[PDB]
Amino acid sequence: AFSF
Amino acid sequence: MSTNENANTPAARLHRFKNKGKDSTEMRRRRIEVNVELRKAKKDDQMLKRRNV
Amino acid sequence: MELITILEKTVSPDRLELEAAQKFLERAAVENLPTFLVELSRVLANPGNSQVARVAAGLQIKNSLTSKDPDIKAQYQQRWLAIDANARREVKNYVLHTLGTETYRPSSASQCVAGIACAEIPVNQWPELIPQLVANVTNPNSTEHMKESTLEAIGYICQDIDPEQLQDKSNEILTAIIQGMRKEEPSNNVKLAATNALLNSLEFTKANFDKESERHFIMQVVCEATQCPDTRVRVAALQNLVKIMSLYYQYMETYMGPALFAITIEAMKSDIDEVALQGIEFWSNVCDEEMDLAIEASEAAEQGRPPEHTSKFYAKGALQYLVPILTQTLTKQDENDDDDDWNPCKAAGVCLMLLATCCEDDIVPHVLPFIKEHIKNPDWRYRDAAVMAFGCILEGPEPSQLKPLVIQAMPTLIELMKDPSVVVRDTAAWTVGRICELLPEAAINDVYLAPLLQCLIEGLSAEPRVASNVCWAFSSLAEAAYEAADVADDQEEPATYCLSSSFELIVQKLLETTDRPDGHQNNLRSSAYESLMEIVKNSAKDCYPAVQKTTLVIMERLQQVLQMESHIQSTSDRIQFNDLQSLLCATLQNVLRKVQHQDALQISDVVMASLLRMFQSTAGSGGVQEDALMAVSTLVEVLGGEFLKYMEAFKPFLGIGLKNYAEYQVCLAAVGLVGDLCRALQSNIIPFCDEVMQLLLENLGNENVHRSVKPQILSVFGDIALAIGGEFKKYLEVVLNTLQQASQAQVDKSDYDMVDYLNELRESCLEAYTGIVQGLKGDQENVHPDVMLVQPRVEFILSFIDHIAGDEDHTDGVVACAAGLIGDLCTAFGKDVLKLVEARPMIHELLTEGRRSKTNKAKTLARWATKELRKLKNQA
Amino acid sequence: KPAFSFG
Repeated sequence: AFSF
Repeated sequence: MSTNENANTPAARLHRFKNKGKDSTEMRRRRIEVNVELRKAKKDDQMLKRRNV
Repeated sequence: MELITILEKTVSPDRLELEAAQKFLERAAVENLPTFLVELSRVLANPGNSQVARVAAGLQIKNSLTSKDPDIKAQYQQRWLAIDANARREVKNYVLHTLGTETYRPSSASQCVAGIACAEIPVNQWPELIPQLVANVTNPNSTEHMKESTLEAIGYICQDIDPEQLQDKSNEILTAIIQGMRKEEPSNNVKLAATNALLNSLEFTKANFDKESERHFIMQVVCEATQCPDTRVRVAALQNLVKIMSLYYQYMETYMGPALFAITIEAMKSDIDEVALQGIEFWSNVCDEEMDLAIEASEAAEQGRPPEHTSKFYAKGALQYLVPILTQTLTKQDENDDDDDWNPCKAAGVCLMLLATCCEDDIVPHVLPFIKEHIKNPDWRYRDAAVMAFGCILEGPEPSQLKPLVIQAMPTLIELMKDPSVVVRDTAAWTVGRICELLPEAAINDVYLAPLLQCLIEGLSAEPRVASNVCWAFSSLAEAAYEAADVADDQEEPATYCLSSSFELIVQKLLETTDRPDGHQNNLRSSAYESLMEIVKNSAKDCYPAVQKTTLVIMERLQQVLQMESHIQSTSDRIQFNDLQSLLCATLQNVLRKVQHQDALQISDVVMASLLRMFQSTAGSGGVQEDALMAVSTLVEVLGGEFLKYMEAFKPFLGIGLKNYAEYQVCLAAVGLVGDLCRALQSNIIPFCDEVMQLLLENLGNENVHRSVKPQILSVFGDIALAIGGEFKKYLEVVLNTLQQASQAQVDKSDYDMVDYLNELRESCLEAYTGIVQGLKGDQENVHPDVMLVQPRVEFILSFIDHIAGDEDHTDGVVACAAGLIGDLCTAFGKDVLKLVEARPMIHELLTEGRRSKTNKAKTLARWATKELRKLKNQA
Repeated sequence: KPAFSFG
């Protein structure tokens, strides 16, 4: 996952 | 396959702008390679006169 | 005396104290180097001393550990490693203690740490250093100066080590850097130091960047420093976002969509220069990578295989957002500016050109309304931007649907080349030159051809920034007209083309443009000379008396320059003088290639006298020697067998061109001249060849000359064998032994930079064998008995061609030359070759691989060789 | 907290  | 040239980008990309990338050294090496290729073609033409294919 | 006062005297403005203190410091470094280093470490580690003395102390350590010359750097690291381990431990302790013991922000201790670590991390003599740096960064108990200096030391280290050593320790310094780069650190100097450190610590982080959960964290933490209010942090974060895109394509699918697109677009629209520049450079790199992937996707599809890596088409999908920004950026130009100054307006043009060559036919419906609405606009920035945006899109799409645009765009550009503003004139000249280069038949069209020539002849007299752009348009136009007539005019050379009515005065204006006093600006003299060469080379048969006039003028100038050499005084005089001589020599070559032989006989003695005098009087300088040798080679080629009247005066200069092996390009030109010379003079080269073969064998004997000289000498041995014939038997055994030794050499398969050299040397050896066989064979209808001096070597030659036949990787010239050697061996001897060629099957594989190949000479020579072989086999 | 490390 990637949460910028 | 291989990797292209990189260098520092304010000098690297600047030779793609207008006619900046045509200094005397680049024109000289182009004059080297065409001069080599015509000699190569001359030898290739001159050889087949002996063998008659 | 304490060294602190000596350093304070060294900083002082008076040289009467400075030179004495400097010589005392040098004598302290010479008298006992480690004691001096220990005392300077003691000075540096003390918080009570003045900061100027501490920085001046650290300067000597930084100078001692590192240098810019690499061999000096190597022996400096070696002289560090020669010191006893306890004293090295003392200075290691003091320099590592110094971090955090300074209130100023630039510090010498980080670079001292970097030099110390660079001297001995490949030998593992300091294991504590990386845990100490990681512990200093990771400790929650404040001290911002220590944290900043440690992160700067890590960033200093990561750019100086060979990366193969830091691949061992890449798990801990990444932890330190990403701890330092996080969002919760209050000091922006710490964030800036960690952001500048990650840009270096990136090439050896491949195993970390391959794992999914680590690269997610790295991308998330880099995507937070682009939103920092400091702006230096913004620049430093975008600067390695670009590098991550450059190095790790095909990982970027997760991030490019819901993150990097918005960041890069919003960076492009900024009003700060260094922040918009990186947003341009990111998409420029994307346009490079997506073109290389398409090249390989075509190459693998020709062989029917799927390619290794597929493309994702980001640039083609981002066009409608990129183009309205890129067009608008072109107007941001100052009323006074410099040519060499890189700026966002200058970057947007190169990005638009790359986008045109990448996306091809789809770019025009997004660009064309801008040019259409801003070609007529009473403001020079928008008109200049419209002309530049029209000129960028030429190389991309299909010419068959691109020529109707420029057909009706020509009368606007004819008017726009005579504008009040200089900048619009320069851009108009550039777009006219690209029109001639890329779409040549749309310019030759005679509706606008005479006003176009009038505009270019008028514009040859203007400002130096636009005359140089006019000259390349002239150079392209000459080739366009010559090729258009050469299609029509049958067999040899065109008799009359489009520019033959105007060749006179065009040539005269170029000869005027050469002698401008302001010719040093914007490559004016050199571009005029290149245009003159290109126009003289592509002339018709109608234009010959003008070529006679130019030959007279060029030889007059060349005679003038030989008297000018004593008036040289400064370095810039030599820099301009060598350029003038090189351009004159190349123009003389292009003149000699075109003139008729009956007129070429008349200028030959003064040409060779001037070339000999410029070879004698000039003190080397390489380039004029190369150009003199190549000019003599073209003179030999055009003069033929009549050259031998000049030979005995030329022989010592040929010898000193061969004997001087310090520069390899002059001796490469010399051996090419030897090949041309024997090929021209045929059987008359007998009394001159003993010194030539002796010098060639001596050049083969030396082991420190460049590797590229070695293939040419074997080929010119084949050429002198073909020229001499029956008198080669006195050199035959020696050259056969050297050919055996050359063929018995091999090199590793691991690098294509060695495999290409191996292929080149193999081609040279095969050419030499064909040369000696055809030379000893003779010119008569029956083979001479002197071929039987080669007959023990035929099994060796067949084993050698079997050995190259066994390999799986070939340049096509290798099989093309090998088929010719097989044909020569078939013609050379009787039926005894059959029981040797029947034993090896890979040559019979190669004689089919040559015919199935696409390169034509391999097909023809393999067909001839297999015809001779089948003729020999059927005669049972 | 340092929270993350590479290994």
